[PDB]
Amino acid sequence: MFAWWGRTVYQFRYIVIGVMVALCLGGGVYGISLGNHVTQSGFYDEGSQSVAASLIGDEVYGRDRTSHVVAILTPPDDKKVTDKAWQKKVTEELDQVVKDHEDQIVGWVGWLKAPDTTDPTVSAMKTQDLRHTFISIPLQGDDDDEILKNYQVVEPELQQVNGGDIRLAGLNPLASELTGTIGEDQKRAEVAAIPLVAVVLFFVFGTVIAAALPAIIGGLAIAGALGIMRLVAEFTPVHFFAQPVVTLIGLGIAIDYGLFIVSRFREEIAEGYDTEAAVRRTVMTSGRTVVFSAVIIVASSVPLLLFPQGFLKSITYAIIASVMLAAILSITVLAAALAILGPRVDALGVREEVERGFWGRLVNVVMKRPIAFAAPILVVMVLLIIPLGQLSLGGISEKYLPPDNAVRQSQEQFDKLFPGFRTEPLTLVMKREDGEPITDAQIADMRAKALTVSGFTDPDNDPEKMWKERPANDSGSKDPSVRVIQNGLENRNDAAKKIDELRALQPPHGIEVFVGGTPALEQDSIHSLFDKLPLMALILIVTTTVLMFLAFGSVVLPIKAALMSALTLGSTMGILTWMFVDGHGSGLMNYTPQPLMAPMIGLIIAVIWGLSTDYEVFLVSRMVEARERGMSTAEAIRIGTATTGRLITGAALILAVVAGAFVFSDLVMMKYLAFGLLIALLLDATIIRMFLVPAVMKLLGDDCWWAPRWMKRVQEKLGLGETELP
Repeated sequence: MFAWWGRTVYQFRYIVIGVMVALCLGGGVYGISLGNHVTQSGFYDEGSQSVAASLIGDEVYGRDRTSHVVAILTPPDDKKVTDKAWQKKVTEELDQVVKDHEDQIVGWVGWLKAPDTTDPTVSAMKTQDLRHTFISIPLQGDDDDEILKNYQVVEPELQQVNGGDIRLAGLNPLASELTGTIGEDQKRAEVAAIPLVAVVLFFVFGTVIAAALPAIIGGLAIAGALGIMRLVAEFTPVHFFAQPVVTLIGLGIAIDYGLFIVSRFREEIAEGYDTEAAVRRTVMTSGRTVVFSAVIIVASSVPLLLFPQGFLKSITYAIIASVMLAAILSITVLAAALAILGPRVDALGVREEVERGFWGRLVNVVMKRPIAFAAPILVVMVLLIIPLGQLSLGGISEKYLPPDNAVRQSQEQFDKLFPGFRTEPLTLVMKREDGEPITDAQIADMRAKALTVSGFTDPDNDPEKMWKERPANDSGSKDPSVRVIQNGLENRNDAAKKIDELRALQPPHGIEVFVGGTPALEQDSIHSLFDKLPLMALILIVTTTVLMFLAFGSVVLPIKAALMSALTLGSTMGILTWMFVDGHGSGLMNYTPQPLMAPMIGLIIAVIWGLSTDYEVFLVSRMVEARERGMSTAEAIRIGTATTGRLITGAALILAVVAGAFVFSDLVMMKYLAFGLLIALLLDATIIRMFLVPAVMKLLGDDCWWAPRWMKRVQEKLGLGETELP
């Protein structure tokens, strides 16, 4: 197989170098148009019942724009707010803002337009102290992103009201700073880590071209990845955290892939055959190695397709495109580029034997007492997977930002004087058939059915006042064919129980019950994730194990690899749990202990499983190819793992630098992911490969291979069994 590829690839070097760059610069420049298009809202499971209830309710009554952006006004000099002067000034400023930006807002409404009101809806919104009062601004928008952009437009003067000492609250400021933190963090990463990423791999090489090549190809790969998944975005909206994660994954993985091939080609040109033969056997081995690692990681990541959450789909598409394009980038153009480079690789300039001796003696002292080198780490790793039991999960909120932040502080201050204007109630949608008003008793009978259960919010202290109709906006389409009511579950820890009891309620004659609302919206997501988790885990195990069995003929290695990766996964996620849901360190790292998001764990399990498995197979490719040189396993272990230690450690440190750069973020979730990758890589690099692979490898003796031939022949006739060089 791959001999044909080498024999045809040294033929075309200049042509390939031209065409690949000429066709990928299109995506490189096309990524800006991706930078234009952004979506933010999709986090909930699209196919559940709460989303359908919300959709039909939004159809019947429209959307309520009272909670988009909220400003807290405080008067200078501590003056009675009921005066005329300061109120006149603020109304002047606000109606000037209203007229100046017509399309963004509808206007302003609240207490401050009511001099002497009677109804305790806006007079009671004024604090008894009369030193803070909030007045809301509804925003005209077609959908979510249009509203967010309109609020971004109206930022300057709407924040520059009076002296500028009024604070802004609501969902829109939170979303705006959430999406601004992503850009700030991306700028910080691309300014800080990239120099370190380049110089670390430069020092281990002391070379110009050999150090520049991994970055040169990683940038092209990520540019193509954004181009491809933007082309996808025409058929499916892509979320905005797809911007930093594509960097976070692709940079490291593409640099790793290029680094392996560069190292092999250089170590083979320097010692063995000439340029062409060395590069063709270099592709012979490393091209299939990196291709197998890429197919393993895509097979491990595609199980995320099960979850219907949109941003998960976007992340999966971006990462699979990134890695499968980096694979073909590394195998195709790199071989020809190095072949035409020839002696120019290390000629640019600015230990070998001592380093190989240190590695060999470390391996031998592992062989001194391999079981004593594995039992303590085996015990401590389960000791580290213990703390996952106190795990708790929840949705996104305003506490996902550092407490020192201005918008978070303002939102927290909003509830200091306004107790119950920020409510998240549970909704009961109706299901009417005829389309004209059938009966007026249905609201009463559903009220009684809800009354069959106790433990709910009865602030009015009236048996009937509970469960009132939703405030219907005039712009909505009032179809008398579906009815919505609302009220709030008090303690959101009993939200699951209340939702279960309410969904179990009687659906009346011709009436079908629905349960919407933000608690149900954020609970159906976690329920769907926990229901689709088992098949996700089953495929993540089986597909990866079988696929990595096809790389090399042995069948024992997949078995050991499966539980070597799964236990590392458990250990790193347990360390993350003990660190975050308990906030151990927050005090110093400026975040808050809070439950993690539902989809983040589902993403992280798959991604770290893929990373651990691919790093392990990168290490063990030499381990398995060394034996069929006519040697036994005792020499093969050292032969495989001696020269590999120089390069994988540098690559691991590169990904560690990228993750550490992402650690300095503001959002808690990117901190979660970055620490997860740091801990998983640090474990699998420092301790796992260094005292666990040989520890079980020698203990398994020469039995390590024991490959049945009835499947070994199938392994052979795929053409990819060429693990021996002539």
